[PDB]
Amino acid sequence: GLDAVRKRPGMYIGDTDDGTGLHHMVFEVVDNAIDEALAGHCDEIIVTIHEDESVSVSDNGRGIPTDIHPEEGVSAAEVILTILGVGVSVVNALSSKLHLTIYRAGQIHEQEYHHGDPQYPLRVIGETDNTGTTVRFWPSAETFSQTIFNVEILARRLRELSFLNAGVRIVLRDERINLEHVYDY
Ligand SMILES: Cc1[nH]c(C(=O)Nc2nc3c(O[C@@H](C)c4ccccc4)cc(C(=O)O)cc3s2)c(Cl)c1Cl
Repeated sequence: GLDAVRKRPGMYIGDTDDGTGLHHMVFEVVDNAIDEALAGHCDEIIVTIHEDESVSVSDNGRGIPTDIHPEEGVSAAEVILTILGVGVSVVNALSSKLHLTIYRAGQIHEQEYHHGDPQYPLRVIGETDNTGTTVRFWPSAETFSQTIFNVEILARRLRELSFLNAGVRIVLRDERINLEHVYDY
C-alpha cells in the first residue's frame, strides 16, 4: 500500500517542507540498525551524507533475510522494502531511488528501487565473511520541498542514540565537507 504513502506522505513521515520529515527518512533507517544493536547483533553503524546528497546507513547486524517469503513469492527483503516505526518501506516509497545491499550467510545480495518499485529481484553478486545491511536512498524532490540533509541535525540524533545504546560505535561522515565524527559511549 505504498500508493497511499506517496499520496499523503505527511501522514507517514511528517512535515515534508520544514526539514523534519526529510531527516525522519534517515532516522527511520538508523532506528532499524539500532534495533539490530539492542538485539545484540550490531555494534557498528556508519551514516554517510554522500557528495550527491544521498544518505547511506550501514550496520553489521544479521542482514535482512533473503529467502523467498511464501505468501509473496519474492525475497523477504523485498517484502520488507515494498509492503507497509512507520517502516523502511515508507523511506523506500518517498525515495526517487533506493539501493539495498545485504551481507548474509556468506553472500552479498542487492536490489534497487525507483519510487519504491523494485527494478529487479534481489540478486546474489558475490561472497563475504561479513553480515549486515546497507541502505542508500535519494529522497524524492516530488515529496520533499527541501532534500539537502543538515549534518548538525543528524549529528544531534546520532549522539543521543550513541548515549542510549552504549557499545554501538556510530560513525557520521559528510563527504561534502570531508567531516567524520565517531560517537561511541
Ligand atoms: C539498515 C537496516 N537494517 C535492517 C535490519 O538489519 N533488519 C533486520 N530485520 C531482520 C529480521 O526481521 C525481519 C524479518 C523484519 C523486519 C521488520 C519487521 C518485521 C520483520 C529477521 C532477521 C533474522 O531472522 O535473521 C534478521 C533481520 S536484520 C533494516 Cl530493515 C534496515 Cl533499513
